[PDB]
Amino acid sequence: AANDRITLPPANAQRTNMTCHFCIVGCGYHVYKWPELQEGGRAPEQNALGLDFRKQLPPLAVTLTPAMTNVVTEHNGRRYNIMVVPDKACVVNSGLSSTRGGKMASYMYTPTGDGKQRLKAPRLYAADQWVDTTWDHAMALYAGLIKKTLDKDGPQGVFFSCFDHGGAGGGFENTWGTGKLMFSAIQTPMVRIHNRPAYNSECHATREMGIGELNNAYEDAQLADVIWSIGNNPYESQTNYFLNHWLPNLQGATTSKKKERFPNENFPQARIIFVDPRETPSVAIARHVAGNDRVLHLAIEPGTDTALFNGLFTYVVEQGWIDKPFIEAHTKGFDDAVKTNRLSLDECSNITGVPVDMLKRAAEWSYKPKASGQAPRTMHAYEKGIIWGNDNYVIQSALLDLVIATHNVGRRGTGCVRMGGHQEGYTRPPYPGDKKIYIDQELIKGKGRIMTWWGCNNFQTSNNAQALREAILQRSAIVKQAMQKARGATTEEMVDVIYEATQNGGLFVTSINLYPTKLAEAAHLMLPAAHPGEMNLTSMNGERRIRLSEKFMDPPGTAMADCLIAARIANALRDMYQKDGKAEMAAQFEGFDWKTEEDAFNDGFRRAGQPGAPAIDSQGGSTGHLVTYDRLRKSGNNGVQLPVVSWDESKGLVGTEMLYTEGKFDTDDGKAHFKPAPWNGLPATVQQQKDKYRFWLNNGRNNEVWQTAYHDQYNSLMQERYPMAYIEMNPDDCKQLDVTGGDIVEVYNDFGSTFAMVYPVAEIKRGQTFMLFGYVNGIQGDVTTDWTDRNIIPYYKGTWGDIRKVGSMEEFKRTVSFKSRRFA
Amino acid sequence: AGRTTLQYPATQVSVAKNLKANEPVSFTYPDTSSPCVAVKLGSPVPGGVGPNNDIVAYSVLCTHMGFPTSYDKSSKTFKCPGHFTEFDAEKAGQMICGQATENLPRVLLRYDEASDALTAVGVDGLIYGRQANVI
Amino acid sequence: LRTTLQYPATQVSVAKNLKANEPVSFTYPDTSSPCVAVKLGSPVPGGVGPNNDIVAYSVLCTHMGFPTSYDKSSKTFKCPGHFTEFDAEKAGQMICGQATENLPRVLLRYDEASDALTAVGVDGLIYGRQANVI
Amino acid sequence: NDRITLPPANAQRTNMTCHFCIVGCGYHVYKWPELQEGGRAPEQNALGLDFRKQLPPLAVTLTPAMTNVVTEHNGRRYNIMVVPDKACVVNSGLSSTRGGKMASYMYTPTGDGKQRLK
Amino acid sequence: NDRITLPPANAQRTNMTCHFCIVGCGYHVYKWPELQEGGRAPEQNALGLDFRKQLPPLAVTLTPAMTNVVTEHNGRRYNIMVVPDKACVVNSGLSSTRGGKMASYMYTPTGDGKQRLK
Ligand SMILES: Nc1nc2c(c(=O)[nH]1)N[C@H]1C(S)=C(S)[C@@H](COP(=O)(O)OP(=O)(O)OC[C@H]3O[C@@H](n4cnc5c(=O)[nH]c(N)nc54)[C@H](O)[C@@H]3O)O[C@H]1N2
Ligand SMILES: Nc1nc2c(c(=O)[nH]1)N[C@H]1C(S)=C(S)[C@@H](COP(=O)(O)OP(=O)(O)OC[C@H]3O[C@@H](n4cnc5c(=O)[nH]c(N)nc54)[C@H](O)[C@@H]3O)O[C@H]1N2
Ligand code: F3S
Ligand code: F3S
Ligand code: F3S
Ligand code: FES
Ligand code: FES
Ligand SMILES: [Mo+4]
Ligand code: NA
Ligand SMILES: [O]
Repeated sequence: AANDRITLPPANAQRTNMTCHFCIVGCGYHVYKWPELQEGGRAPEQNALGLDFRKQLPPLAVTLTPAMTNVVTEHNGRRYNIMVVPDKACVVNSGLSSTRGGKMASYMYTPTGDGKQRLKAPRLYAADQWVDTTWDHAMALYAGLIKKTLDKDGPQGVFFSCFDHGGAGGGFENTWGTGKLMFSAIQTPMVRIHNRPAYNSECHATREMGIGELNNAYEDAQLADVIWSIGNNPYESQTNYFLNHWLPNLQGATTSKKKERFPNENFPQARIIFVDPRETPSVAIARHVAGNDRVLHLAIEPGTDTALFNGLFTYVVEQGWIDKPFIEAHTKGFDDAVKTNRLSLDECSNITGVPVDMLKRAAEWSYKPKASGQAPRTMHAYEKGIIWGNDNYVIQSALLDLVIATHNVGRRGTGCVRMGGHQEGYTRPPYPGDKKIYIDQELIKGKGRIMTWWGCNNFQTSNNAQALREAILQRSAIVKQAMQKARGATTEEMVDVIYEATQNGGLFVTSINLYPTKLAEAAHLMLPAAHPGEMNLTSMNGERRIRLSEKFMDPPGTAMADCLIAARIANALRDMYQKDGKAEMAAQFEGFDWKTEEDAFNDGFRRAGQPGAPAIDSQGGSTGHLVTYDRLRKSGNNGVQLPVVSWDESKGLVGTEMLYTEGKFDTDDGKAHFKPAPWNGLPATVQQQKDKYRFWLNNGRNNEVWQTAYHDQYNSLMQERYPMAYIEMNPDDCKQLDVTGGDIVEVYNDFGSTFAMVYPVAEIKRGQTFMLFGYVNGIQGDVTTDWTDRNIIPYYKGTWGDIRKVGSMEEFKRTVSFKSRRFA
Repeated sequence: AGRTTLQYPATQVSVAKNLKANEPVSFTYPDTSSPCVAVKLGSPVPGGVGPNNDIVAYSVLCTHMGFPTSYDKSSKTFKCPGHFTEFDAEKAGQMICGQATENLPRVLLRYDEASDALTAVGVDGLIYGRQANVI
Repeated sequence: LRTTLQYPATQVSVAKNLKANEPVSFTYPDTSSPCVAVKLGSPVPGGVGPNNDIVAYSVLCTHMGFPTSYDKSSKTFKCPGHFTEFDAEKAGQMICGQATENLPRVLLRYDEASDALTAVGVDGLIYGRQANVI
Repeated sequence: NDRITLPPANAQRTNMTCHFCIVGCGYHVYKWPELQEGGRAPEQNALGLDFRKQLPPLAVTLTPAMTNVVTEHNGRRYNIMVVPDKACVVNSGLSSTRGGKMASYMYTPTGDGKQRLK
Repeated sequence: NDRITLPPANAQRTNMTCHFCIVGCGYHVYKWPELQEGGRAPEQNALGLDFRKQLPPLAVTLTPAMTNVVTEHNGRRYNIMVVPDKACVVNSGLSSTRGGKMASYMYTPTGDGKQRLK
C-alpha cells in the first residue's frame, strides 16, 4: 500500500556499503537502515541522501523508486526501513542502477514481500510429503550418507554441482568454504560448476596462450578507439559498464582524456563492432548514440566465429597491420598460426555470410595504423556467444591470435577480455582429479549416491536439460519409494534405507539454496542459505575490483552463509569419524572452526601463497593477505583492483589497473603463444539438428530478468511483463505459422520439447529465433544438445528445432507488451 | 492528523471530444513542475476513459532518472533519451525494455459525460524525483 | 631531437585513500628519489584531486640533499642539515634557509574516472642529479 | 640557442590577431604542458610539418623568439608557440618582425615581460 | 627546469671569493664553451662527482641558480658554474643562499643582470 510516496532516510541513518548482488559490473550501492517509525525531512540537510525534496528534482539527481525501499523484520522482532540506492561516487557506475540492481531492496528478505518464500529452515521430503526438520537431523542424514558413501564407494560416489562465481551465492568466503569441503575434505572429483557440466574453465585457450581473461580496467573502454563486442549483448547483460564507460567514449566525452594521455596520437571518433548473428538492443542503442556510420554489426552465420577471426587475422597479416616488433620480442608460434589459420576474405565471407567490404572495414577501423603512426587502441570484449559457441577452445584460439598479432593486450584502451556474467570471487584448493568428467552424463547413466545442487539450478540451466530432469526425477522417485516403507526408523536406519535405494538406481538429492525452486520437484533435502546484506561478502567485478558487501540485517530463520553451511557439514563429518574411531578420516575434516564468514576469508583468500599454506588457487593471488575486511571498508565501493601491490595506513590498498603492460605473459617463457584454429564447420550432433529442423534456437538474456528468475518469479511486475519465457521470431515466419504476440508455441527437436510465448521481432532473421534462457515457465535448455568441446564446454548457442502453435493466450494479449525492445 | 491520502488537486485538462486520435496533449499535474501527456489511443484499452474508453494520461518523467520522455506516435510508447527505457502507453506504462523499476505513472482522469470534461484527479505510481506526488 | 626528459608514469594511490594532513611516501622517478604526497585539507593553487588540495614533493633538500621531514602542524618540510624550511602550501617556497631552489614539485595526474593519482613529471631539479631522470 | 620544443599533435590551439599594426595578421597560439613535446614526424606535431629533414623555403615561420614558457596563476608551466596562420586571408602565413616576437612579449616572470605591472 | 649542463673535465677553473658577506666563503668558477658539456662519470666532469646515480647528502651544492650562460665581448657564449670550494677552510664547501646565487647575478643580456649599467 501507498504507491505515491516514499519514507526518506533520516540525516543520521545508518549507511553501509553493498555491491550489487547480480552481474559482473559490480555497481556500488549504499544501504540506508533506520527504525520504521522515523523518517527524514525533505530539506537536503535533514535527510541522508542530501537531496532537496521540497521541490521537484532535476534529471539525474537520484535513482529512487518504491522498489528500492523495504521494511525488514529482524530476529529481535523490530522493524526497520531500508533503502538500497546506487553510489554516485563509485567509479564503476557513477550512481547508475540497472533494473536488476534497482530491485535489491524488494528482493531483501521480509515476511510479507517478494522474499516471503525464502528457505528459513531445513526442508525434508519424508517419502511422500514436505516437512520441516532440524539442522542436526539434516546433518545427521546428509553427513551420514556422505560418510556411508565414502566408507563403501570412496569419494567417487559423492556428487556436487556448485557455484564457482562471485557476488550473491558466490564470493571468496563461499567458494573457499565449498571448495575446501569438496576437494580437501571429502576429496570428490565428481564436481561440476553452476554453468557448465565438468570442473573446467570458460577460458582454457586464452589462459594457455598466457592471457587471463580479465586483463584490463573499465577505464580502458573509455580510452579505446574501437570496441569489439563479440557474442555479447552488453546493454542488457553488463548494463552499467556499457552505459557508464562505453557510451561516454562513443559520445566524445573521453576524447580529451585520451589526448592528455597520448599528446602525439590521433583519436578519431570512437567506433564499435558487434559480432553477433542477432540484431540486439545493444546494436540498436549503439546506432542511436553513435550513428549508423560508427557501428558495424557483423551479423555472422551462427557458429562461424572461428572463420571470422581467421579471415581477419589472415588479412591484417597480409596488409602488414600487425606489430612486428611486439611479435618478435613477446610471442611464440606466429608463423605457424599464419599457416594453419589462413583464410581468404572470399572464403571468410562465404562461411560467415558477411560481405567482403564489411570484413575489410572492420579491419580498417581496428588495425590499420592511424595517421599519427600508432595502431588503433581496440578493446576486444567477448562473452557467451563465443564462450558457449561453436568450439569454445578453437574460437578463443582464433580471436587471441588476432589480438596478439595486433598488440591489443597490454596497451591502454585495449584488452581481449571477458565481459563476465556473475561477479568473480574464486579461492579454492586445486581440483583433486586427473580427468574432466561430464557430470550430467554420469548422473543420467545412474552414477553417484548423493548429488548436491549448491547455489545453482541445473533443471533450468543444464545443456540437454530435459535428459537431466528425466533421469534425476526418476532416480529421486526410487529413493522416495524406498523411504516410505520406513516407520519409526532412526536417522542411521534411514541412511541405510536410502543408501540401499541408491544401489538400485536411486539418487539422494540435496539443494542448498535461497528458495525451493524447481529442484524441489526432485530434492529430498533443502538447506537455507543467506545472501549479501544478511552476511558479509567479498567479490570482484570485470576489472578485478574487490569490494566488501557489508551485513546489515538478519537472514530469514536459520538461513546461513554458504561457507558456514560447508563448515557445518565438515564438522558433522568430523564428529562421525571421531565417534567411529577413525582418526585419519576425521583429520581430513579439520580446519572448519569458523564462527563467521570473515573466518573463511582469513582461511582462504588471505592464506593464498603464504608460508605453511596448502595449494590454493585464488584470484587475489599471493598478496591477498594484504586485503582485510577493515581495509575494504575504508576503500568504499571503489575497493582495489587485484592484484594488490602495496598497503600502508596512509596510502590504503594500491592495486593493478591493467595486466601485461610490460609484455610478460602467464606462460613458461613469459611470451604470449599463438595457437592453430581449424575451421571444421558445426559439430555433427548440432549439424544433424540443423539438417532435420527449421529454426536456429538462439538463446540468452533479457535485460529485466536475472538468471533463473529465483527472485523475479515472486515479483508481480516482472510476472505481468514476462509471465512466460518468450521466443523472438521473424514476422514472416510468424505469418507462415499463423502466430502473433502472446500465442504459445512448442519448440522441439530430438533432444527435447519446451514452450514459449511468441514475441514477433522485425530484426530477427528468417529461420532464426531467440528464446529467453533459464526461465521458470518454459525452460529453453530442453532443446540444447549434449555436445561439448574438448574441455567439456557446451555449445549452448548451437541448436536447431521446429515450432508448433499451441494456441492463443488471450490474457497474454491483454497484459503483455509485444512492442519492440530495440530502441530507435 | 488522520489522513492517509495525499491532497490531489482537481485540474481540468480538456473536453474529450477535442482530442484527436494519437495526437498527445500536454499539461501539468499535480503542479507546474510535473509534465504530463493525455492521448486518445483510438481503440479501447483497460482503464481508458472518454466516449471510446481510449484516453490515457501519464507523467512523462522517466521513472529511472527523470528525463522528460517523448511520446512516439508510431509505436504509442514514451521513450527516454537517458538510458533508453521505453514505456507502453497501451499497457498502463509497462516498461517494454529499460533500466526503470517502476511503470510510467498514470494520471487518473475523471470523464464527465454531462460536460464532456476530462479532469486530472490523482496519480497511480510515484512521479520521479519526488518524496510524494503532491509537494 | 627530444627536448624533454622521459618521465615514467607511476601510480601513487587513489585520491580518496589519502587522509587530510597524513603524508604518503613513494619514490619517483626512481627508487633513489624519495617523495611525499599529502592532502592539505584546503584547496591550494595547482592542488589535485576532488578538493584540489593534494600536493606532492621531492623531499631531498635542494641545499645539500638531506631528506627533509614533513611537519604536520605547520605543513612544511624541514631540513635537519642547515635548517632550510619549505612551504608545502606555496609550491615549495623557501620560508627561510640556505637553498637557492624551491622544493621540487611532483606533478600528479588526477583521473576522475578511476580516482588514481599518477606521478608524471617533476617541476624543479631534484638534489644531487644532473637530470631528474637518471 | 639551437633547438625548439615542438607543439604536440593534440596541443591546444587558439586564435590571436597580432597585437600591433593595422594589418591585423592572423596567428595561432599553441599551448601545452612544459614537459610534453611533439614528434618531428608531421602527423606527430601540431604544425603538421616534417622536421625529420630540412624544410624548404616558405614552409614555416618559426624561431625561438616565437616560443615561450608561461607560469600560470596555478603555478603550472606551459610551452607557448605564437605563429602566423597560413590560411588567414590577411597575411597568408606571413609574420612581420614585430608580430613574430609576440611569444617573447607575453608575460613570464623571467623573460622580456618580467617588469610588467603586477 | 629539470637538468644541468655539467662542466667538462678540462673546463677552465678560477677562484672566486663570495661577492657578499664578511665570511668570504671560497668558490670555484667553471667556464666552458656553451656547446660542450661534461659526462656523468666522475672522471669525465670537472666536479669529480658521479652523476650516473643519485648523490648522497653533502656531496654537492648544485642548482640551476648556480649556473648561467654568459655572452662575452667577442660575441661567444660560455657556460659558467659558480660553486663552493670543499677544501676551503672558511666554508668547507658550504654556500649560503646569497652566495649560491652568484652565477645568476653574473651579467648576461637576458638574465637577472639584464639591467646592468653598460
Ligand atoms: N539482464 C541480465 N544480465 C545478465 C544476466 C541475466 O541473466 N540477466 N546473466 C549474467 C550472466 S551469468 C552471463 S554469462 C552474462 C552473459 O551475457 P552475454 O553473453 O552478453 O548474453 P547472452 O544473451 O547469453 O549472449 C550474447 C549474444 O550471443 C549471441 N550469439 C548466439 N550464438 C552466437 C554465435 O555463434 N556467435 C556469436 N558471436 N554470438 C552468438 C546472441 O544473439 C546474443 O545476443 O550476462 C550476465 N548479465
Ligand atoms: N541454454 C542456455 N543455458 C544456459 C545459458 C545460456 O546462455 N543458454 N547460460 C549459462 C550461464 S552463463 C549460467 S551463469 C548458468 C546459470 O545456471 P544456474 O547457476 O543454475 O542459475 P542461477 O539462476 O545463477 O542459479 C542461482 C541459484 O542459487 C540460488 N541462490 C541465490 N543466492 C544464493 C546464495 O546466497 N546461496 C545459495 N546457496 N543459493 C543462492 C538461486 O535461488 C538460484 O536457485 O546457466 C547456463 N545455462
Ligand atoms: S546494478 Fe547490478 S545488475 Fe550489473 S549493471 Fe550494475 S552490477
Ligand atoms: S605588426 Fe602588422 S604586418 Fe602583421 S604581424 Fe603584426 S599585423
Ligand atoms: S653570503 Fe657570506 S656565508 Fe658565505 S656564501 Fe657568501 S660569504
Ligand atoms: S533516465 Fe530514463 S532511462 Fe535512465
Ligand atoms: S642540506 Fe638542507 S638546509 Fe643544508
Ligand atoms: Mo553466466
Ligand atoms: Na507419510
Ligand atoms: O557465466
